[PDB]
Amino acid sequence: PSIKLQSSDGEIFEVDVEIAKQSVTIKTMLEDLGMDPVPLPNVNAAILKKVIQWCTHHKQEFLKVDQGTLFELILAANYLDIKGLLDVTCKTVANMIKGKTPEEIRKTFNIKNDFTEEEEAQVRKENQW
Amino acid sequence: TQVKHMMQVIEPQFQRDFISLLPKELALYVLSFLEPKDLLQAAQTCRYWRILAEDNLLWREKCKEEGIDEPLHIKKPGFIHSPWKSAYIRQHRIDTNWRRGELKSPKVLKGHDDHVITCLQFCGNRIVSGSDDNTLKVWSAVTGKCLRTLVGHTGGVWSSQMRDNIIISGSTDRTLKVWNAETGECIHTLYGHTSTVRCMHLHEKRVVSGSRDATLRVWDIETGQCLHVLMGHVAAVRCVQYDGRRVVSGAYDFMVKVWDPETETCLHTLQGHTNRVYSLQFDGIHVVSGSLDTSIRVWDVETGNCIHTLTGHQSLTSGMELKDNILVSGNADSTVKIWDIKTGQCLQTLQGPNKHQSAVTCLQFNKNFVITSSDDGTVKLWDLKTGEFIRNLVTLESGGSGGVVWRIRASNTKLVCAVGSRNGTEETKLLVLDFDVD
Amino acid sequence: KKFELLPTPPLS
Repeated sequence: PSIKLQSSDGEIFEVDVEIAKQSVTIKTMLEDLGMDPVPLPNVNAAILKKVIQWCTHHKQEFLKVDQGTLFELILAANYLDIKGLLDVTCKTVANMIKGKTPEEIRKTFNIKNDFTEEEEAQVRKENQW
Repeated sequence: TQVKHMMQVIEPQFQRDFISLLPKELALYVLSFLEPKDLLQAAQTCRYWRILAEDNLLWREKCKEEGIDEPLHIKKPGFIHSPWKSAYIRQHRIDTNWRRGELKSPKVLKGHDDHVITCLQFCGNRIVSGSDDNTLKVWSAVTGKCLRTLVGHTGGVWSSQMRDNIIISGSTDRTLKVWNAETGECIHTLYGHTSTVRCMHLHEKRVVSGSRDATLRVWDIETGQCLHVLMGHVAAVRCVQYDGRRVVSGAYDFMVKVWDPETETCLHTLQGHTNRVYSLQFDGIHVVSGSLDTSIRVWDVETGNCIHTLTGHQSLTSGMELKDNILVSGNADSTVKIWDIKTGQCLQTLQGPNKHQSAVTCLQFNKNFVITSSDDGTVKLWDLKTGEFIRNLVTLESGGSGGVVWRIRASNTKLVCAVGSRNGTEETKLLVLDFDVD
Repeated sequence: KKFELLPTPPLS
C-alpha cells in the first residue's frame, strides 16, 4: 500500500512502497525485519523530506543547497543506501574542485596551508604537470 | 586501509572543511570522480588531503584507465607513497619528456660502414641491425656497445625477426639463418628458397618467409626443418604476416593470398590492387594491404571480401601499423595517414608546414604519438589524437644532401634510429635516444 | 610518386 517512516527527531512521513524501495536500508527494514514505523535515527525530518523529493523526481538545482546540506545528503544517502543520490551529491562536490590550483581550492572549502615552507616545495615538485 | 596509518602518525592540524570532515571512505568516493590532473592539485591543499589523495586503490583505478597495469616501487615526517601513483606520475613524465623535454644527445652506435641498415629489431635492451654488408649486429640499448656480429651469410641481409635471444635472418644468398643472440652462434641454416629471402614473420616457434622466387616457406625455429611450402604467387613475395593460424602474403603479382599453412592450401586470393602489393598488416580478422596503386585495401580474412578501399595517398605505402582497428600508413607521397578501419574514415593526415620533405621510410605509434622517419633526414613526433606536428626528434645535418633515416623502433622510453646515406655524407649508424625519468 | 627511394635488394 504505502509505508510510514520515523525520522530521528520524531516526525512520521507517509510514503509509497514504490518511492521508498529506492533505499536498500528502508527496504530491508520493511520487507525482511518488519518495521511497522521505519526508524531512521541518523536522518532528521528536514533531510528526510529532501531525500523523498529526490526519490520522487527519480522514480542539479536540487543540489544547489548550502555546503553542509550537501554533507548531510551525502551521509543520508550512505545510511539509506540510495546509490543514485550518493553519486549526484559526491559528483557535485568533486565539481567544486576540478580545474583549480591549490590556493583556489583552499578557498571554496575553507582549508589552511598547514605545510611548512620546505614541505610545500616537496609537494609542489612531487605533483608536477 | 593504508591511509589510516598516516592519519594517526602524522597528526594533521584540525581542518574545518568539507572533505576533511567526511568519513574516510566517503571522502575517497568523492575524490574518485576527479581526473589525475585534479587529484594532483588537491594533494597540495593541506597535509590531510595529501594523505587521502595517495590511496592505492584510487590510483590502481586511474592506472588501469591509462593502461599502466603495473605499480612502481622505489626501495622527516614520513610518507607512504602509493606505487600506483608513482607508476602514473612516471608515465606522464615520460609522455611529456617525449613531447617537450630537452633532447639529450643520443648514443651513436657506428657500424655497417658504407652500407645500408635493412632491418632493425628492438627487444628489451638488445638491438639487432641487419645490413647488405652481409652481417647483423647485436647491440646494447643501454651501453651502446656492439655485443656480437652475426657473420655467416654470403649475401646481404634483408629481413629479420627476433623473439628473445633467437634472431632469424634472411639474405640474398637464398638462405635464412637461426641465431643465438648471446653466443653469436648460428644454429640453423634454412635451405629451400631459390632466390632472395625478402620478408619474414615469426609467431612463437615458427617463422614464415617470403622470397623473390614467388613462394613462401614455414619453418620450425627449433628443429630447423621446413614444414610447408606455399605455392601460387606469380611474382616476388614482398610482405608476409602470420598469426599462428593463417598466413597472409602480398606480392608483386598485384595479389594478396590467404593460406592455411598446415594443409599448404591457398584459401583466398584477394584481388583488387592494380599494382604491386608492398606492405601488409593482419590482426586475425582483417588483412590490410598497401600497394604502388596508391590504395590501401581492407579485407575480411574469413570471406575474402574487400571491406574498404582507402584512397588518398598518392604513392607507394611503404609501412603500416595496425592496432585496435587504428591504421597508420606511411607513404612515398611524403604523408602519414591515420585511418579507422572499422568505418573507413581517414582520421588525420600528418602534413604540417613541418611535413616531411621526402618519402616516409618507417613509422611507429601508440595511444598518444606517431613517430615517423624519412629520406629528409628527420624523425618527427606527432600527436595521434589531433594529427598535429609536435617536434623533430632527429634532424640529420646531412638530411638535404644525402642523409636518410631508414628505420625506427621505439620502446616506452627509448627511440632507435637506423641512419646512413648512399653518397657518404652520413656515416651509417644507429642513434639511441633516451626519454626516461627518475 | 617518389618510390624507389626506398631500398630493395639488387636483381640477380
